[PDB]
Amino acid sequence: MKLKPVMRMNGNYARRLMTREAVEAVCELVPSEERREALLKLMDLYLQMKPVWRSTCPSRDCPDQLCQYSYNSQQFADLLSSMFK
Amino acid sequence: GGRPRQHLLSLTRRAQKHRLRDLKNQVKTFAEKEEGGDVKSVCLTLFLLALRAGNEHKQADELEAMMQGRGFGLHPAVCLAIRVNTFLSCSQYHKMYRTVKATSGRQIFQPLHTLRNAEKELLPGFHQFEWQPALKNVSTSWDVGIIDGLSGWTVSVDDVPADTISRRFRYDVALVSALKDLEEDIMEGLRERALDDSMCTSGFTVVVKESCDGMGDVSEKHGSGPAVPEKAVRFSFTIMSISIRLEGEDDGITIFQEQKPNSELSCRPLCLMFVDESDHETLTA
Amino acid sequence: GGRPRQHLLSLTRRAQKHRLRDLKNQVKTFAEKEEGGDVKSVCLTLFLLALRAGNEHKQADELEAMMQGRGFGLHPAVCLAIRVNTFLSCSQYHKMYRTVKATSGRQIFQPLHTL
DNA sequence: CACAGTGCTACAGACTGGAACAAAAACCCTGCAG
DNA sequence: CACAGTGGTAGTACTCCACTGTCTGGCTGTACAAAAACCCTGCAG
Repeated sequence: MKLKPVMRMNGNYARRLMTREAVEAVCELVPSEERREALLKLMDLYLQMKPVWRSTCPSRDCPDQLCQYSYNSQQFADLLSSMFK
Repeated sequence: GGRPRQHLLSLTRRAQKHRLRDLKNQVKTFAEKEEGGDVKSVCLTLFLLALRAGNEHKQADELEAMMQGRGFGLHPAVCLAIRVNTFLSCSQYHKMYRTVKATSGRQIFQPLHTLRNAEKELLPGFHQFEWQPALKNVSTSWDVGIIDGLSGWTVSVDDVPADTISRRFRYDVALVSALKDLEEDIMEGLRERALDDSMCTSGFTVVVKESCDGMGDVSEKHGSGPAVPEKAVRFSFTIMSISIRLEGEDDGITIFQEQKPNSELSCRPLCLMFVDESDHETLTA
Repeated sequence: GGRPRQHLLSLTRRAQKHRLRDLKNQVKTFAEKEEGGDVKSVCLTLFLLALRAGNEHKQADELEAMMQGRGFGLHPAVCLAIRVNTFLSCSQYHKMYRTVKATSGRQIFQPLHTL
């Protein structure tokens, strides 16, 4: 991922960190298999709900993520209080 | 019975195909007997003077300036200086260039690639030189430009890390270029002296102040590697004076002396590194 | 035999006169047959095709400056735009102004007080 | 799915030439018409 | 006894808008020479 540590984290290192393939280099670190699957799945959830509030006007640019956002967040929160509680 | 046609300067350059046929043929036929392929001048001498035939002068200034002296627009060296020395970003400069060109142009500034092409002369690894005697344990190749200062670190994992990035001129080349840049001031200094020309060419003495100092708190870039510390070290020199000795007696005789050595304007960077002053290792490497 | 002939670039006007007399006459005759005889309009146009046959861009410019035009002065508002949008310091800008004005100027940029 | 760039690269676009085609512009013309 | 800036001002200084005549310098046709720099050929070692 070609990333270097930060004191305060700028949003740019947040855009490199948030991507799935960034979660790939870390997925290799965690020995546990189902954990490895869990946080990966979490991150894909996050990629699905991020453009809603990131994008300028989701009503056109990204409609399907918007309509599914409630359900998607439900799923997310469930996964957190499940394995990460 | 034919056709009325309006005047030429309103038609497209294309529209022309019909009108110069005979002149293109006549200049072609002409070129072989008196030149052989010298296209520029035949057109130039008839035209300037043909204008000043039914003359108000106004044009003669603009036309006599037009080709060889100087600019017309602005000579690329003047452009280059007016970029480098007012601190214009390349993209910023080009931005301006586009603007001045599009609006009322008649563009003045020269485009980037012709600045770049006017560049190669000022940088080192250009001007030929030779050393008497030949330098010890140094390559004799004089064309070398900016060199990665790592200077052949084998970057084998097994060895000391190659971590530090650096760039440096080959010292001697940087010298001959910095100094030949002073050709103007050294010759004018010589003429102030009213000193002999052909005689006493070789008796010179050059005094170079070199300085190296560290700089901390320099952030770094995510990048592809290699990992490198924050702090940067800038190694630079400046030519303080240049003097003459021959025939003999006569002390040494100053010619050029830097008038304001503390200025930013005269300091010549040579080696640029990312190194902490504290680690001696990579510093001496 | 004959003297070692001229290398262009070295002379004043009347060696130039029979250097081209017959071509200037052919030109007079041409302007006369099809374009009545208005030499200025004819001669200015001549350069373009000889140059632009294999050329520059520079040629489009130097020649395009001619009699019409011009600039004159870049309107002070455009110049001002160039200044604040390329982030030029007043002293840096004025630097540029002085420099472009002294060389070949024909000053282009407008002075500070007018900005 | 921030955005103005960050230089030098890449080669996209801008050029000629005759050889000849075609279309269109705006005249003159002759044709067939009250 | 760093240095190369940093913008607004008031300072100064210069250089411009109309009215006019007058001047020198410069161009156009061919005629008229004297220099300019070869190369000839001529007369000599």
